[PDB]
Amino acid sequence: AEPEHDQRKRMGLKMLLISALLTSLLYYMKRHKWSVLKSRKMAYRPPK
Amino acid sequence: ATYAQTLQNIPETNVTTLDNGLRVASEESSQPTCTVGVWIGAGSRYENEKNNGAGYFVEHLAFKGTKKRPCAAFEKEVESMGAHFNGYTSREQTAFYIKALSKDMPKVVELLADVVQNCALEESQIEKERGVILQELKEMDNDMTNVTFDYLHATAFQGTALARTVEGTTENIKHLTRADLASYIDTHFKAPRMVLAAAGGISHKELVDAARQHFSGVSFTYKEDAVPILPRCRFTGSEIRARDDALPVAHVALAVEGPGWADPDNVVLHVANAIIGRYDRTFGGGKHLSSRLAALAVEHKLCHSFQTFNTSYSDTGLFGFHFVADPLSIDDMMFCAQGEWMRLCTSTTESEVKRAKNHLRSAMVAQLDGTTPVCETIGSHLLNYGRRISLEEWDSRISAVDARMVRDVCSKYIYDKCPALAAVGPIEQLLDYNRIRSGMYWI
Repeated sequence: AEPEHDQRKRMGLKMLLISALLTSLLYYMKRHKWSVLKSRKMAYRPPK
Repeated sequence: ATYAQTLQNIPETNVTTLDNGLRVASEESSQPTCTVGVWIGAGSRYENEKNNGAGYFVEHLAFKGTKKRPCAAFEKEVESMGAHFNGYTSREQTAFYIKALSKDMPKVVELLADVVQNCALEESQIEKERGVILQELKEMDNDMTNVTFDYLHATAFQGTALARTVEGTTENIKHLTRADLASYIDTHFKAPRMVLAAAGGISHKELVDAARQHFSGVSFTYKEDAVPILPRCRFTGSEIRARDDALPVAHVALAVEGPGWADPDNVVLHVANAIIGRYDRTFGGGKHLSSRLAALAVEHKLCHSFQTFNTSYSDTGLFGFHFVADPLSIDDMMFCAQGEWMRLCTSTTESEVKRAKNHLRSAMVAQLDGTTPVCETIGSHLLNYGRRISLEEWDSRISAVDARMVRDVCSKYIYDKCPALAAVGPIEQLLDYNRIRSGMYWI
């Protein structure tokens, strides 16, 4: 019913590994750029 | 009589040090008139958080009279001899100097000495100047350019002493005590840190004898002879955006940490800033101006003006640019500006540096257009570079610079660096530190 059965799974293995490594590296990257905004401090200094 | 020669002809600057530490220096000209002053190595950087604004409050009193000769006594004596007394106080350099007839050379030194040493500090006057400084702040606050550079330091050197204004806080001005101003003077205005400089029709020897006479500081312990080393100020790729859509134009200043007086690259940095130059809506040149940025600025109505700068300091410095624009062209302008910076690091041409070097030398010369400016160079050179640096030397150094060198040095200080930003006014269009950070590379 599905000869690919074995290869299908071997791919799944490679997929998970890359997916982990990659999702991680991209979480770091998203954070990096966004830190500018995350720690951003502001204040309302009206004149007097 | 070619330029080269006129350079090696300018009389040498003489320097002699006293037993107290005071360093006397001068450049003798035939000038009937002259300038002499004491360039102290003190400023707001030496002030800490509790007395930020002392050196400035003190600046406001070094002229209201000394112990010996009170207010009128001082002014009268000085006004009546057709002399001009005046000074200033930066972040790490303070100065007091007079413009008088070469004849009065020796009486002036006496006067200078009487100011740095015996300031009356009349507690009555203090309360008056307190209100004056407070008033000058209200004013200086309406000078976008100032607000913008202070802020620039405020964030580029955030957390350090260099991030303070020279004028100090509204609180310190409101509360500083006669005592505070007192110690400020005692702690900083000290011989080994001061420099009596003069320029004009003056005998160096006569100058130094006069120095010996009133600048007779005494030094017993080693402590006194020592010049303190300031704690290092940490540069920080950051930004501070003070927005007010109500102001007509917007100011923007971006910079990277510069090396510091001592470092030879500074020469190269100046040659580079010489390429990008500066511009302003009244520069006749127009569309033909040599500076691409200027040219672009003109072709696209990008800014009411822009200017590069390399503000040096002892251990650090700020290398950047500042521009004033309309709310809606801030981005195009910023874009183009970083564009040229990236071009400096990647594709400076020999033709550019050639022009740049010439322009630089010309500015270098204008730095010595009168006894006062010349004097200012001496006081500062000794204070900063330790000795005096002749145009013949500068000129030498400058000539060594070439495209390759400009690129290497600029890459070194600019390429892929986290800049310091300060923006004021209707700055909505210019935006995102990140977008600006990426402008620091490739391109």
